[PDB]
Amino acid sequence: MAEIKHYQFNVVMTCSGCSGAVNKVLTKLEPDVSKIDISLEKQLVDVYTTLPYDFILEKIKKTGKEVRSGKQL
Repeated sequence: MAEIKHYQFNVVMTCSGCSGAVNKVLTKLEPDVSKIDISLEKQLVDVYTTLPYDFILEKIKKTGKEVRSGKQL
């Protein structure tokens, strides 16, 4: 029933990242993830996956990049 959510987080990219690290840490659960997307402009990242929010936060945490806020859609 609960499928691919669309989470969105304000993650401090500050140049450089361009999916590196953020993508890699998700590869581990490709079969549970639809996609990620990234918008440098407003330092936003979308995470399209069925996995629980907490799990995503953990994985983002694991990159070492700051996370100012985020929500689910």
